[PDB]
Amino acid sequence: LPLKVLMLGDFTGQEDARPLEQRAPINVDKANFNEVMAQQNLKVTLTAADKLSADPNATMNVSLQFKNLNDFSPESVVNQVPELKKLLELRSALNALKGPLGNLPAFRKKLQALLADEDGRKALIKELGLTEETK
Amino acid sequence: LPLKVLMLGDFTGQEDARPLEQRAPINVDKANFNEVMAQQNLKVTLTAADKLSADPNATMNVSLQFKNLNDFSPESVVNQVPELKKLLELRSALNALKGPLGNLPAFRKKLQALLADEDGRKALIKELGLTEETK
Amino acid sequence: DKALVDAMIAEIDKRLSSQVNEILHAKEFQKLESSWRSLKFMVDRTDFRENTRVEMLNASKEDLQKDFEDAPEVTKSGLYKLVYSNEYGVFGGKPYGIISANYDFNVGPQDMELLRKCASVAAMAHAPFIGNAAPEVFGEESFLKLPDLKDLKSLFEGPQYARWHSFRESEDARYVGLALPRFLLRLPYGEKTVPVKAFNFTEDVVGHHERYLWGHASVALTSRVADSFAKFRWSPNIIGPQSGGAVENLPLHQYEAMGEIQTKIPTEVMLTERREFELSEEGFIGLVFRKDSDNAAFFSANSTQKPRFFGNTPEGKAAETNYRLGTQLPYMFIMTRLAHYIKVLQREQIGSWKEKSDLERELNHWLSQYISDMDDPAPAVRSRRPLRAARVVVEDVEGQPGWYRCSLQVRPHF
Amino acid sequence: SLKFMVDRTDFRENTRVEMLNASKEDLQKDFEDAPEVTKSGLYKLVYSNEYGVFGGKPYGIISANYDFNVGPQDMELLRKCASVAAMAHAPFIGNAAPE
Amino acid sequence: MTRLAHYIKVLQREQIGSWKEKSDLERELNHWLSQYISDMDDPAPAVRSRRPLRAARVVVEDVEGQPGWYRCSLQVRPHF
Amino acid sequence: PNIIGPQSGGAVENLPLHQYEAMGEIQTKIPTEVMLTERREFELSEEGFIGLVFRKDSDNAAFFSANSTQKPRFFGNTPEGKAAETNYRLGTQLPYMFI
Repeated sequence: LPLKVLMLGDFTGQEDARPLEQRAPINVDKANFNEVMAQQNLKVTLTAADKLSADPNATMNVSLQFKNLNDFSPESVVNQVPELKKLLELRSALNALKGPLGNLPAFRKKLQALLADEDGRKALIKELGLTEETK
Repeated sequence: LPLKVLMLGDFTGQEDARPLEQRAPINVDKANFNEVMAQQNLKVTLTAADKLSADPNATMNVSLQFKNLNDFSPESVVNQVPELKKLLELRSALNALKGPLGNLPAFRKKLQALLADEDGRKALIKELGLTEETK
Repeated sequence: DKALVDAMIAEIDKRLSSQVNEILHAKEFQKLESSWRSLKFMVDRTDFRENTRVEMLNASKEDLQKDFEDAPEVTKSGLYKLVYSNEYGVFGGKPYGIISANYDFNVGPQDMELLRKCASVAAMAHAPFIGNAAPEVFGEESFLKLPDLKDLKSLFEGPQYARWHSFRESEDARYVGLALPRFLLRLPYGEKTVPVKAFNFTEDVVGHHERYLWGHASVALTSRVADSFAKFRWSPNIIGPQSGGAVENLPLHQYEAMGEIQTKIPTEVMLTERREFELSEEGFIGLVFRKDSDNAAFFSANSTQKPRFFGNTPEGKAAETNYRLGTQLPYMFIMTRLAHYIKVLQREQIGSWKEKSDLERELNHWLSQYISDMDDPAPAVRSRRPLRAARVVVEDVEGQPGWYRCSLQVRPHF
Repeated sequence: SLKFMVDRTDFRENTRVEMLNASKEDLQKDFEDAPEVTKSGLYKLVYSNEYGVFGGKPYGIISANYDFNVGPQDMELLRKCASVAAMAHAPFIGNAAPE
Repeated sequence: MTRLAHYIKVLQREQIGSWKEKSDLERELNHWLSQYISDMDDPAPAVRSRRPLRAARVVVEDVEGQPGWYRCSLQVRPHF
Repeated sequence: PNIIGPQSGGAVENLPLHQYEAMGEIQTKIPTEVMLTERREFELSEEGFIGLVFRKDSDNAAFFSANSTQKPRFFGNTPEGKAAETNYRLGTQLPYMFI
């Protein structure tokens, strides 16, 4: 007789309307754990304080999606939150410019591309443009 | 002594003129159930709301026939109702055209064939022709 | 360009499915379909190699009433002709085990009278009549309103149920058995769960659960009887999740709820233990749904007959015990099998040189064949031998040589 | 935490693990909705589909990723879990909250 | 205790139907329980791990009143 | 039974070829009158014909199927009805008729 354990818990961000025994259990092992995550489909709709400005009434709502544990890393978190992903693209642009990897015309074009995102706030856009060296 | 059960019920769409003491019972088993259906001969003459147009006074009368349980599937239902079977043929024609399986002359000929059915309504014919791409 | 043609296919399939829903949700179509499909669901769950047989008799309730009222007496009705006369009362024939009627019953006088006739026939042939009850019997639009009923026992006190109340007191009520909620027979059509050929049909069940293909639970009960007989040649093991009253493999249907996704209960409602107990007190056979499974169970199979109360003395309590035993179908079935065997086997003995004591000895030796009077019992092995004790007494019909009066009393396992 | 558990076991040694998504509130909802524990869904998938099934296999133990307080709801949930664990011969393991 | 209960359920299900008298139950159950018993002189420390029991006693009676099933009592003394 | 495939044994190899001038180029007379496409061969098979298809620019042809003239019968789409359909089609196929 094998040793079978039943892990019961809130593995999702919301309850299912499915009758408790209507829903089925999932067999998990080292050769398919990530696949189990992807098939389970993880999603988090949540609001945190918006610390990209200086307004206590500013809040940021995010909708993160998870298929594997590495989707919990800050790189994925930034990839899934445009208010931060645009700032990471701006970071790459500034490092490329400061390292002399690209010329000023390319820098300007890419900057316009980054700031064009309609989901960004004008305040955030101004804070990003304030980081560009005058030259 | 075997265990014999008598299933009494309205297995047909209408009552029989034969008296109850005259009508006979039918022995049923796994090796002849479908044959029992075919020999019993199922028929349904019924009217449902005609939702192929936008007229509340439009009604559709159908005469379905059953010889086996699979005659209850929507494929058979469509096969036995020309107002829907013509629409399924039109579906096949449009999918064939959109997948490039046939040329425009063949498409036109088959379309004429489908719409020629005298039992169809002109409104239905117009709704079907409205689905043909202009080209 | 092809994207527009695909949009055309989407709209075309949308309209076509709009009409197909009208066909598949038509009450007449669903009547025929559910009749045949429930029939097959019963037949394919039996085992014809175990001496199990099933016959089909096309008859509507209205015509049953027509025949029973047209005939001057039940012994001359056609149904009685083909149930008793051509079977139990025919030398060389065979008796009908049970009668399954695919009907829903209300409190209406016509339905009550039909139940009376069926009880009479079932009593004469020693075969129970099993059917279903309609939701309006409880004064509700549909079984989905059962949890709102505060007190069925008080509900049944209204004058609307006078005839049913008397029916429960008739001594023929022991041969009547009615089931409660229906049960799903088909999962709604869907491109993934239940696809069809060619046409991309996605069945759209609206707010009205009547769009679902409900089926009469009487067939499920019949499957229970069939399994018990296939294993043991007797029909007592049909009232437990482990005893053999469990219905396994019910259809499921997950669909979106208020942002979650929930499963349509295979029965209209999820009956709680207290509600099931109330229905059992009201003489109903409620198929309860195993909270989230595809499994249901019949906790008990009480007949329509209401038990009688006696004075609280030793003899009075004994009388109560016997009467309730009579009120239970799980023992009524043993009695019925015994009656069939007695008729058949005694017919073959007619003409032999039998004195009264000869009847006593032979009948004792025969009854012992189904008796398990041991020490500690193969649980569910007294299934094949349902009796624990039995007593037989034989007297003479005075003034009629060759005729005898026989009394057979049995104590079966509890 | 789930992976930290799984990757420290050895599935070649006849060790098995199943995941059941359920919140404590819904556990209470099912246990209170059912008329008896023998008809609860959890009991269905723990005892009925396993220990009480010919040809099946019994659940070794149940690990609940929950924190418990002295609250009456938590106490009642613990009572139901004790009943099920006793019926199936399998312990129920969880954690306690600081409060 | 729990592992023992699982093994008992499973293995007894397979024996249902066999010609078993009470003493037959006693003998077979004793021989089976011995499989997990380590009753020697000084145990391979953490080897009575695989054999957690030191002693065990089994008694089988008949439930009277209809015949073929029994009442079994199993008591175990495991290593401390 | 092995006579209905390019690898199963329904392939006809070593067909005659004949290169001759076309519109200024040079093309080969197809060993069969026409170069049957998969859809046309399928239609002929539905019509109970045994079409020997030419392998595009081969000296090789193939018999993809050997259906008899008999047309298959349709039954109700139940378990038993589909079983009946399967048996009947088996009868309609020469590769099993030979057995």
